[PDB]
Amino acid sequence: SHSVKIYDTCIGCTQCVRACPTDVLEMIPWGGCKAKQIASAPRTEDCVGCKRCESACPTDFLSVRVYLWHETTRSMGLAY
Amino acid sequence: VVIFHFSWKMQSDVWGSINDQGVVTHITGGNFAQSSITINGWLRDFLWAQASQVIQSYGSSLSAYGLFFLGAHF
Amino acid sequence: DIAGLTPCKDSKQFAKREKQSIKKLESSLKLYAPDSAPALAINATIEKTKRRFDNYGKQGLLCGADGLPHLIVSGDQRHWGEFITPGILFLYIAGWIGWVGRSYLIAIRDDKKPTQKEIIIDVPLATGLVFRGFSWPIAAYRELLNGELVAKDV
Amino acid sequence: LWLSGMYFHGARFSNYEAWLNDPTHIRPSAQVVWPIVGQEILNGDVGGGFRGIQITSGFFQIWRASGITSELQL
Amino acid sequence: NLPSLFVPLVGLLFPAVAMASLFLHVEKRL
Amino acid sequence: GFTPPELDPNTPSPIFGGSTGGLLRKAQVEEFYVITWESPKEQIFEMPTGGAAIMREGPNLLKLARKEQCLALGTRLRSKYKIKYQFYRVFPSGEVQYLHPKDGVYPEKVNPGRQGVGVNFRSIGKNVSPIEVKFTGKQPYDL
Amino acid sequence: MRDLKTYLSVAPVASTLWFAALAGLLIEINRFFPDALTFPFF
Amino acid sequence: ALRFPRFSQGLAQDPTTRRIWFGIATAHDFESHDDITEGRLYQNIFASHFGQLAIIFLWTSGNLFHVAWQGNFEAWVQDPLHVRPIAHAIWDPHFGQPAVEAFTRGGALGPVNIAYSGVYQWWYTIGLRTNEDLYTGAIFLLFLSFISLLAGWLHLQPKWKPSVSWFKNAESRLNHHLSGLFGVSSLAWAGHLVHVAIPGSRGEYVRWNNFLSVLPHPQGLGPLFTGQWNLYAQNPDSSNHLFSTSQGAGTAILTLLGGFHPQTQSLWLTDMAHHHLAIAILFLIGGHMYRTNFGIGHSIKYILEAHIPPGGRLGRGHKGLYDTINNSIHFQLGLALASLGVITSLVAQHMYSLPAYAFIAQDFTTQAALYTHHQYIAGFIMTGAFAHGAIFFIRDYNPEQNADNVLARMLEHKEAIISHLSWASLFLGFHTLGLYVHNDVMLAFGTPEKQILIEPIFAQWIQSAHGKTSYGFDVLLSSTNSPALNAGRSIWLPGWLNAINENSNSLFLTIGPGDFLVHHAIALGLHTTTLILVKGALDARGSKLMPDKKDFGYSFPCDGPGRGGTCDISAWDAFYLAVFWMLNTIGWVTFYWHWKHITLWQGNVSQFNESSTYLMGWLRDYLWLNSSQLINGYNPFGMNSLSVWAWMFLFGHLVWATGFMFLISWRGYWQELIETLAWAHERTPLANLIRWRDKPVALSIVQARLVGLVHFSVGYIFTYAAFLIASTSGKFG
Ligand code: CLA
Ligand code: CLA
Ligand code: CLA
Ligand code: CLA
Ligand code: CLA
Ligand SMILES: CC1=C(/C=C/C(C)=C/C=C/C(C)=C/C=C/C=C(C)/C=C/C=C(C)/C=C/C2=C(C)CCCC2(C)C)C(C)(C)CCC1
Ligand code: SF4
Ligand SMILES: [Ca+2]
Repeated sequence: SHSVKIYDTCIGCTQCVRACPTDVLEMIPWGGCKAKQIASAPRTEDCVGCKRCESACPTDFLSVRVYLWHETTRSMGLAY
Repeated sequence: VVIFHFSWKMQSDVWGSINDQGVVTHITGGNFAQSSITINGWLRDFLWAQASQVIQSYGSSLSAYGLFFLGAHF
Repeated sequence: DIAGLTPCKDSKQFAKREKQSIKKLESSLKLYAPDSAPALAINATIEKTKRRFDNYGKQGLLCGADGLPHLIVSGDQRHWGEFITPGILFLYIAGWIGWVGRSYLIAIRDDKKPTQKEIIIDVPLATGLVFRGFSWPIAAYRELLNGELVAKDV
Repeated sequence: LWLSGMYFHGARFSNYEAWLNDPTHIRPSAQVVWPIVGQEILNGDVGGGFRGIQITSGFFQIWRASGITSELQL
Repeated sequence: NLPSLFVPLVGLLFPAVAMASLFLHVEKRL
Repeated sequence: GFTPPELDPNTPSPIFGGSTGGLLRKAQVEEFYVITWESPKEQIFEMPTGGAAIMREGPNLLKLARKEQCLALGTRLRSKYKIKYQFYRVFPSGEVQYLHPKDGVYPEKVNPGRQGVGVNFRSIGKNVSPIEVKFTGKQPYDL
Repeated sequence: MRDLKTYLSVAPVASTLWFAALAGLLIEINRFFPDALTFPFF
Repeated sequence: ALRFPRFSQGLAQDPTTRRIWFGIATAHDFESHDDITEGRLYQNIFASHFGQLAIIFLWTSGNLFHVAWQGNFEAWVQDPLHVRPIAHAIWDPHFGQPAVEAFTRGGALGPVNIAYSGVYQWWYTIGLRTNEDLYTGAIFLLFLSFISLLAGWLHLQPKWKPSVSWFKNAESRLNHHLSGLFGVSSLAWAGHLVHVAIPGSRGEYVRWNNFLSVLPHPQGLGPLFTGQWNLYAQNPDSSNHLFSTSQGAGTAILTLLGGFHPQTQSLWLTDMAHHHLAIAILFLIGGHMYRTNFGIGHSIKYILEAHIPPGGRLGRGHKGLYDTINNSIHFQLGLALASLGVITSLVAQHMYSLPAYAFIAQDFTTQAALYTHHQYIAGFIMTGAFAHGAIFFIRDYNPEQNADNVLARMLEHKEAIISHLSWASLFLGFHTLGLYVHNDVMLAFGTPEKQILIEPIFAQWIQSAHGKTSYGFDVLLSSTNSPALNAGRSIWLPGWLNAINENSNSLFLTIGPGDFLVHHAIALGLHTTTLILVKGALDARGSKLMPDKKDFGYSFPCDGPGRGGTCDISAWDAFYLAVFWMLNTIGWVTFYWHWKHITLWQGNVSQFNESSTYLMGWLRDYLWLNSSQLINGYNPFGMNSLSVWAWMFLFGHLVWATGFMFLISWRGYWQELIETLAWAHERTPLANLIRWRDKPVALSIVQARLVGLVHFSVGYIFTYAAFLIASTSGKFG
């Protein structure tokens, strides 16, 4: 499945989790930023690779990174 | 393809010059039946043959069409 | 002459082109009446053709075997009117355009919305800057020596 | 406005009155170019003592079918 | 006479055997 | 501590005439998904696969072919209407796997019982050059 | 009035007026000095 | 592993058809395969080299076999200028009777294709005379292909596979390549010329049976060990000499005449033998530069470390470049492809102007085909050189080990390099197009005298500098007083000046304003193609838009629609865009070459000099006019031997236009379409008893760009090859 990583530049705006169409991102508690929360990708087996999360990250540079990897039935978006 | 069909059909089987005695010679010599059943015929007996006027229009009042030909290619 | 070319005043093909062009226009002229407006138009084109060929042959243009003026841009002083002189004129005009536009961008870069004066031109500011390009080779050269033309460390 | 331009060019810069007397030999023309950079070559011999650009819009046929004769009506 | 034997042997029999064998290997599982 | 609701079969399904965007052989031999929601009344809702269906009053069960179809329908159930929803995965063996909302809390809301997965503790530009991971099964972002 | 002058200063209108004046000037230059492959005044 | 491809698990675990495609497209990318090491990398490369050599030997072996079997070589030697050489025989059961009739030519029993590679002239000039000689060479190359496979297999078992340290022995490899591979081979080729080719060119058939008895020179060997080498140049062949005979034959074996053999119009066979001997011994001495196991020589590392200008205008100079290249096989392949593409274009420019094979200058179809072939080959090689330069920057470039040397400084001012390449392409494009349009408008308005025809006076001055009189600039070689002329009158200048001013050959053809405009289009094509490849190679590790591109690899689809859109942002896409410009550039180059020669061969150079100055002349007087016999290869009234080109002509138009579909239309449309087709199959009776074992999906975005580019390139090459050969061989002149 595609690899997804979260870097500590994240500010905790929870925008990558809202844009995700397959529920791959989560918001866990953290102590690094002001919102006391950082993102994590515990369900990349359902990740399709749309990079809709990267389109919504306000960090420069991005804090969500989607590295397209080995394609599976779930990652290819097949209903058949 | 529709308009090329129209052009070749009209220039081959209709449009032409009529004699005083009733002899009609079309703009192209009825070449539609034998030439248009082939892609090479469409390339040669239609494009290569009828583009002569536009590639020879320089120095005449039709030279603007010769310029637009190449500009549209561009 | 140069590169095996012959001056157009000496070339026979050059004079044959002038003949055939004028005779072709005259062939179009016989179709119309001597008092007609197409006649005066074709006569004016013939006179304009004679003027063009005569001017090309008078200013020392070199002709090839085709009877067409070939230009020599090597810098030979006999043909500076073919490139170097009009090129210096261009570089003067091009530098004028670039320098005036640059002066405009510098003047509006400190505005509250610099993009506002880029899509809606400040014509008063433009009219005051259009004539600074007249002395652009000087104002640019001084800005070169004073370190004002190039942004430091970019 | 476009139709106004069409009828006005048929009235002012055209040979419609000449095409009306010999419709089979005259070429319909309604645009005449200015002589500036040699483009007057595009003012070709269209017949009826006229140098212009042959038109294919067919306004001459329409104006004849409607009964228009003089430039004043256009 | 030799073209009448080798031309079909490389344009018909060879691609037939090659495409069928490659199909079996590509679709094979372990 | 949270306990996911078990999937209850024989739960009513919305009124629908049928469409060609439904399940295929993937549901038979690979996997399929099932979304459930409560709803207050009988309504009409656009199907993520075809046209429109009549959402039954009370518990609703809807089987789809992809997970993204479930979350998309759930998001619309949460926006247009005000309906909570869960969805699961169903393998051909009959096993059911709870998916979303995982914690019972929506993923956009921080929850204390969640662990970090794939969280790199450096700037994104601090990754290494690919030569430093050459001939290894590593990537400059897996670390 | 001030709004009308601000509209005339927009990029397309300023471009048309500027390029129309430029086109007319070059046309008159090639009208009083047609052809000319060279700079004849030396 | 578990299934195809066994080298990639992620591809093997793909449930869709994408598993097959990517398994084929990544078979040779050894560095991406699972469990690869530096040893296995160099070893697979080594064996692949042997397999390639085996391919080349087998290919040449087959060419000899057909020329000797179904060809005309024995009959062609008797009439070099009146026999059409035969490639092979045609056996197509789809032929009608007239197709058999029209294709039977060259003096054969069945339908045959007329060879246009020039191997007949090549083999006749080197001494091959009978079909038996060609059979002997084919067996030897078939045997050489066998031992190539033998060595490839040999170095794949343990104790024969070398260590990566052996591959990284650059000093020893350069010494042997310069001494043995370059020099000794050229020395032995000079030996073949002075033993078999030159005596074969004088009527003496020297073969392996009698080469031990004949003397290459009457007073052989003796003078070579004395220093009186000039005795080998005393009696050349007369200017009235026939190649296969002895009337006018001499006895010299090493000369420097400089011109052509008047009959064959090819270079002097003695000049070529002396040439190879001189460059060989120059390679032999040059191959002793670097240090090995004898305590003398240079360390290429130390030479690179010492070349650092004080003042630091190049920073740390070339420090670290040794290990940077010796550890990166992509760097080495980039340099190899760059140098090979340059000398490939060098071969193209010299084989048409300085023909070295007898009776090949009159075979106009062969000259046009050979020049076009090598120029497109060189164009692809140049695109690959820059492609692997970008691949090096991503996969192998270590920024810390190249700190502040020339290589890192290229990245440090990437914007300067890319912007100026852009300015030069803009300048050339704006003006070259503008001048062409100006002349087009002038000739439209019937005023040719108003064109802007600039004289290519700088290249004319160079041609006069070589002794050409057509421009009369009175410089060296063209002026009687210059010492460059006096120093060479004794040697090469007689034959050289005799050939350059001959109005039949193409040694420095006469150039006019049309050639000035085309050469600037060439400059536009070179500059823009360089711009694309360089911007991609420098922005391959990162950009302001994607500062971490190096993490995503060389070839990836994109980075998503975010940040404005990032389509075609990888360096692979830069290569993919540059191939269109490469094809366009080589198209301009070859359109230029073919038109100038096809008007020269027709004796009508005025049509080119007057019509190449405006683009309507290129469309009308070149493509349209020469396509006549081609497109009439088959008409409603029959066909001739040119029909195979009329068909391939349209075939190339189809493949090319098919590539537009892959390049214009993109993936998501076809994925949804395939979904609607998968439903159709599952719901259709009878057919649903057949189940696909790989899920149907649309082609990948990168795969689509590649497939579209391949269709575009194949159609490009095949369309022009069909027109080129049919328009030239249809006239044969
Ligand atoms: C790469 C070299 C090469 C090439 C391009 C060709 C091409 C051609 N050959 Mg030929 N051939 C070759 C080598 C080659 N041959 C060699 C070395 C021999 C033995 C001396 C032959 C003997 C031969 C005969 C007898 C005939 C042909 C014929 C033909 C033509 C019809 C196609 C065919 O029958 O396939 C080729 C058939 C073969 C038996 C050749 C294959 C055997 C050699 C050793 C190649 C090794 C093949 C190997 C298993 C796979 C190669 C890997 C890859 C490079 C393909 C065709 C144009 C036929 C013809 O004339 O058409 C009218 C025909 O009658 N060939
Ligand atoms: C590249 C190799 C190749 C070869 C050697 C042939 C050879 C032949 N083709 Mg073919 N063709 C090819 C490629 C080839 N084709 C390709 C790539 C295409 C796609 C564009 C076509 C499309 C094509 C069409 C549309 C037709 C042919 C036809 C023919 C036959 C016409 C000559 C004839 O009348 O014989 C004799 C004619 C017969 C009917 C006798 C048949 C020969 C026997 C039955 C063969 C026995 C087959 C054998 C048992 C099993 C073969 C497969 C096996 C190796 C696994 C001929 C034998 C014509 C044809 O087949 O006629 C119906 C025809 O209709 N071809
Ligand atoms: C004040 C305007 C201005 C100035 C001073 C420059 C200056 C420069 N440009 Mg540039 N450019 C401009 C506008 C300008 N540009 C615009 C509007 C575009 C979009 C079409 C471009 C697109 C462009 C490209 C693609 C490139 C440059 C490049 C360059 C540099 C090399 C010279 C050149 O190639 O110019 C050529 C100029 C053009 C191709 C278009 C110019 C259009 C007009 C003449 C300029 C606009 C004038 C402005 C509207 C006047 C405002 C009036 C004001 C008083 C109200 C140079 C420093 C090159 C570079 O990178 O340097 C190495 C290069 O590759 N420019
Ligand atoms: C000695 C020269 C040489 C060598 C050793 C290599 C070696 C390599 N190249 Mg490379 N390359 C070269 C020259 C070379 N290249 C040239 C000249 C070009 C310019 C065209 C390229 C452009 C290029 C690109 C863009 C890429 C590589 C890549 C690679 C690497 C993997 C290749 C692979 O496995 O894919 C397998 C290759 C194939 C399966 C070939 C299939 C496609 C061919 C062209 C189709 C055949 C054409 C047509 C169908 C046949 C004729 C039609 C018919 C009707 C007659 C590999 C180490 C790839 C890489 O790994 O990047 C890091 C990569 O993406 N190369
Ligand atoms: C004198 C000893 C010697 C010799 C003769 C060679 C020879 C060769 N080595 Mg080798 N090598 C040596 C020592 C030697 N090596 C040593 C000591 C080492 C250890 C450091 C190596 C390590 C080594 C490696 C790692 C590799 C080679 C490789 C090669 C082959 C290069 C590919 C090729 O054939 O291109 C041919 C080159 C030429 C013909 C000369 C240059 C060609 C010029 C530039 C252009 C053509 C000239 C002329 C115009 C052509 C006219 C055309 C007409 C005839 C049709 C080649 C046959 C490669 C290989 O193994 O391939 C299997 C490779 O990978 N060698
Ligand atoms: C990207 C990259 C890369 C690649 C690159 C390339 C591809 C380059 C190239 C290039 C090229 C492609 C070049 C070319 C060249 C050439 C030259 C540089 C030359 C020369 C010479 C001269 C100077 C001459 C002289 C003479 C003589 C000798 C005699 C006669 C006269 C004359 C003058 C001609 C690499 C991998 C590295 C790295 C990474 C990055
Ligand atoms: S790429 Fe799409 S599916 Fe994957 S984590 Fe990002 S938003 Fe979710
Ligand atoms: Ca010559």
